[PDB]
Amino acid sequence: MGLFVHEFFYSLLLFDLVYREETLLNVIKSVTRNGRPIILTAALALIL
Amino acid sequence: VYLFSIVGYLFFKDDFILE
Repeated sequence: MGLFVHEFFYSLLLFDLVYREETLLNVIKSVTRNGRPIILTAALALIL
Repeated sequence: VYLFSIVGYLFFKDDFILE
């Protein structure tokens, strides 16, 4: 998506390079592991 | 946040005149 392909994206590559950073990955984790059925605890309020 | 600027901005130009 910049070979000859349109604008943007470049942004996407930046996002994943920073993801490849771990420590931020550790803090990122501070939101998925006990989160995989806790996206379901969102709809609690969305129903409440 | 920085991407979802664009994700809006592509399908929706800001369409802003006054606050």
